[PDB]
Amino acid sequence: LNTLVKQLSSKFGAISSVLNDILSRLDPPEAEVQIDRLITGRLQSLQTY
Amino acid sequence: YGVSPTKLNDLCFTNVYADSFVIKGNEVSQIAPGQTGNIADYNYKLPD
Amino acid sequence: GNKPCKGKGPNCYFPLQSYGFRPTYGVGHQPYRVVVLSFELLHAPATVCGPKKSTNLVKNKCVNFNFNGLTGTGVLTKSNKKFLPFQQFGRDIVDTT
Amino acid sequence: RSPIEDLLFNKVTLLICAQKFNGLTVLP
Repeated sequence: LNTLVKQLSSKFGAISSVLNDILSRLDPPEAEVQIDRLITGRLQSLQTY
Repeated sequence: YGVSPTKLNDLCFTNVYADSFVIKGNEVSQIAPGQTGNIADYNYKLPD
Repeated sequence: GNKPCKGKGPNCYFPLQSYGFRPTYGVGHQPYRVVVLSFELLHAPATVCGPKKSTNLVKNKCVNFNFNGLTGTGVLTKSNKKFLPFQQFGRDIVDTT
Repeated sequence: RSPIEDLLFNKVTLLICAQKFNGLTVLP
């Protein structure tokens, strides 16, 4: 459980690990590109768990 | 580069610096991250 | 060059070099005035903010909060944590505010 | 509980549980 919670704070190749910071800095066409890396990383961590 | 231009008046920043100089028009395309040239590598280079 | 040219002359050159700046001079080589401005954006509380109101502090309620650009959603209470006078914001294990 | 069951209960040591607030729950 600690590994699963701690894995939530990594970037996976994005500008930041905080999602609200990504939405409040970029326009939506680049925001979706930044979000997709986080989505793939968090899906991978959930499936391994 | 890192921020959208429209979403600039609603953020709070830590360290803001401003750099003023005068260049020529062929070297306006030079001022960018990851660039070379005698005004980039020998005068003023932006990090990537 | 390999020769030690002490004093301006052959193969030894002044570093500075000023170009000609004329109003009718060629297009593309024309003078241009440039200001480049650089930031440092982080999720921590910051120093220079934008112009917004300061509302009021509401406790023991589910609200959206924004302290110095540090945004979030939750319930704000009063805690007996001994912050040192430089220490701004706390953070527990596995990096949550 | 028996005394032996109390040693078994006390010997096994079961802020960390305040950080499951990212969508995870523990069922009884």
